[PDB]
Amino acid sequence: YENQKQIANQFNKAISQIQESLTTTSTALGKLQDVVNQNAQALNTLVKQ
Amino acid sequence: IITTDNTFVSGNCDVVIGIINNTVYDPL
Amino acid sequence: SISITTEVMPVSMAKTSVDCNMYICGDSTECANLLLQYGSFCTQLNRALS
Ligand SMILES: *[C@@H]1O[C@H](CO)[C@@H](O)[C@H](O)[C@H]1NC(C)=O
Ligand SMILES: *[C@@H]1O[C@H](CO)[C@@H](O)[C@H](O)[C@H]1NC(C)=O
Repeated sequence: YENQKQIANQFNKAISQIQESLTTTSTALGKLQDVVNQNAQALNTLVKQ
Repeated sequence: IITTDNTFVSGNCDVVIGIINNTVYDPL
Repeated sequence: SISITTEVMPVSMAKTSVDCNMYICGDSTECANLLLQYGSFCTQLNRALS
């Protein structure tokens, strides 16, 4: 309660930094990309056979 | 009942937002 | 009392790699010609072990 405004400002700045970090070309979502990439290579090999 | 047993004291009643005025019983 | 006990857990296992043409055919060129008819089997097995 005595430090409510500091905590509010730190929360807002952390949310903003997450927002820019997702914007500026991140590979942090790469774990969701592999689930797409591993399946497409599985179906390209079936068609090649 | 609000008593000194189940409350604890810290600071002044300026920085807290939403603070009120009420009596506190002292068990003596 | 103070008791000290042991838990034993596996984390990893041995890596390995297989040469598909060397296992199946060896140094033969005639065998290497006939292995091409079966498709892309060696690339898949190497990719999986990798
Ligand atoms: C609660 O919110 C109302 C409306 O925003 C405001 O008038 C009031 O002062 C607030 N009370 C406290 C304790 O913050
Ligand atoms: C609590 O008492 C003080 C004493 O003067 C007064 O200034 C303040 O306005 C009171 N608070 C409320 C919410 O009435």
